Amino acid sequence: IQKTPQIQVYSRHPPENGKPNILNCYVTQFHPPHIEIQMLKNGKKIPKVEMSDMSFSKDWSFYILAHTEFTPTETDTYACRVKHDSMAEPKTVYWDRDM
Amino acid sequence: RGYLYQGL
Amino acid sequence: GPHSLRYFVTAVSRPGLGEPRYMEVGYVDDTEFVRFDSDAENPRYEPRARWMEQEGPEYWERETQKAKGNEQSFRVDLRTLLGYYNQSKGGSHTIQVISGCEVGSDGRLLRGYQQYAYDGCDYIALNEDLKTWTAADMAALITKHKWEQAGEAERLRAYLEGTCVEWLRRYLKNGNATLLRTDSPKAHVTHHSRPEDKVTLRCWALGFYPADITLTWQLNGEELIQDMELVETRPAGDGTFQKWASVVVPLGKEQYYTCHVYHQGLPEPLTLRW
Repeated sequence: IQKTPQIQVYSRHPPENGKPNILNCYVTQFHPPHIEIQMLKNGKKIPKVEMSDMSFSKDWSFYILAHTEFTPTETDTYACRVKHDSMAEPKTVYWDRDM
Repeated sequence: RGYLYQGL
Repeated sequence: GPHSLRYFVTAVSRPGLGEPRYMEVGYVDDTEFVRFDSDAENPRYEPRARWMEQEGPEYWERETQKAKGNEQSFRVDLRTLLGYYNQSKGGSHTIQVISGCEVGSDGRLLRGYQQYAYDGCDYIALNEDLKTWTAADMAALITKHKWEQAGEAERLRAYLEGTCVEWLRRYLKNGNATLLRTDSPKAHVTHHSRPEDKVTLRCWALGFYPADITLTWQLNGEELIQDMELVETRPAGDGTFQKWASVVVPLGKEQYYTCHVYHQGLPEPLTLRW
């Protein structure tokens, strides 16, 4: 069986330029477990990235969280790029601060 | 405290 | 209320790239508190919650030794299943296990469990009676008879009502300041225009704990759960959770819709409208 991941990008609190926050990329409902998650800032890979909250649903699909601290800016852009065997081509999800 | 699993 | 101690273990082989990756993640409700990863620079059991600093060095030594035994055990497991299923030694396969127990607010055992999965499908599981097993296929049937002859159910049962429940109480005691707290959700609604004189209303609920929460959009006093769009409650990276539910309504009639939020941290349910 193969399940494509659901990539969700969001922040701890509502975005406020200059105000410390936390950016999250929750990859869920995927299978097999092998996956590659990269948090990007202005197209550049973020080094300070903590992986946590790993688990699976009753469906047995996998769930994992990638998060990093960050202070939003008006010109700064953030995205999460995932690589999974069910995609063939990396999927880069962008952070939409106005969602 | 985790469990010490048995072989399948 | 009730509390639980859960362990998510995963073993996945990677032929041609060395030994299989072995992982263990424990939760004392919705908060990760311990973990083991064979891919770490120096594989060892480590705390994932601050209150776990209350456990002595011996704790980490014992849990690490056990985790390592488990790893070898699961490495063999993957080989064994290749034979049960007559599969090739060149493909990657996965074994998943979830075991734990739940207790009421008084601390008494409410339920115990342990279920295995192979390649994403049910394999074998302990029945609620905590005395017998249920195999999903003939492969899992081989394991059933193996465990039956080894009195594995007795061993498991002793752990579930024994070690599992008792250590769960202790974890809730040591991390009570963290595990027994309640963070009330903070909500707000966003408005997005749609191509068709339609408007999208999204209700956001943030900074709450525990994770259990209910978000339902109303109209004329009737829940629109049928036309509601949501995302599963998710971790916000700091120990809290967030969620959102949206509804598409006719532009100009966004005032007739209301979002209701229920949560332990809300003495009275929240009611929002654009």
